[PDB]
Amino acid sequence: ASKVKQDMPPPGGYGPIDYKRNLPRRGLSGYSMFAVGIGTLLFGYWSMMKWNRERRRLQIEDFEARIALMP
Amino acid sequence: AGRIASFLKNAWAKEPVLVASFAIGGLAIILPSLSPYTNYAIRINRATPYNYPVPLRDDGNMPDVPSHPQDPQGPSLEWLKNL
Ligand SMILES: CCCCCCCC/C=C\CCCCCCCC(=O)O[C@H](COC(=O)CCCCCCC/C=C/CCCCCCCC)COP(=O)(O)OCCN
Repeated sequence: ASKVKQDMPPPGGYGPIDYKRNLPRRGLSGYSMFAVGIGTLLFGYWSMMKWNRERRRLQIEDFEARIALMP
Repeated sequence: AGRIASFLKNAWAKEPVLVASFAIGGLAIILPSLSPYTNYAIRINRATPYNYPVPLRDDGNMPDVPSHPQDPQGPSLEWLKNL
């Protein structure tokens, strides 16, 4: 003869439940990304310039060794 | 000058790929004529000794031709070591 016991919601109420779309912005601006890309390209160009000039000098040296040995 | 700016903005808003392609192509077309190192590249190409240099017969009237590779006469590559 005890009290009625049934599955029921708790005293007061259940906590609020989220349902709305949540997609944060989470990114840099286009200007920053373009600037970083162009800077990387320029740095690579200058490094390649130095290395290619050094390689040209090395090729000239090897060709001169061949010229010395040819006769 | 006012309609073309709007055209540029519309192209950037609709076809960025084509804008980038045309800009890159135009830069590649016009920059090499304004660069001081183009002649440097030509000189580097001309300085690569692919074949043997056949010596010239001494007729006694060529002060400008060296009689030995280490003589002061002849061309110089000192400009290349500083590059
Ligand atoms: C000057 C040097 C030139 C050489 C370099 C370029 C190399 C190769 C690039 C050209 C390749 C072929 C070009 C293709 C042309 C496309 C024609 C076209 O129909 O365009 C439309 C799009 O419309 C346009 O024409 C795009 C805008 C106009 C052309 C793009 C820009 C033209 C030049 C603008 C920039 C000029 C230089 C940059 C300056 C920057 C300013 C600071 C295509 O879209 P659809 O497929 O038809 O869509 C159907 C689905 N609804």
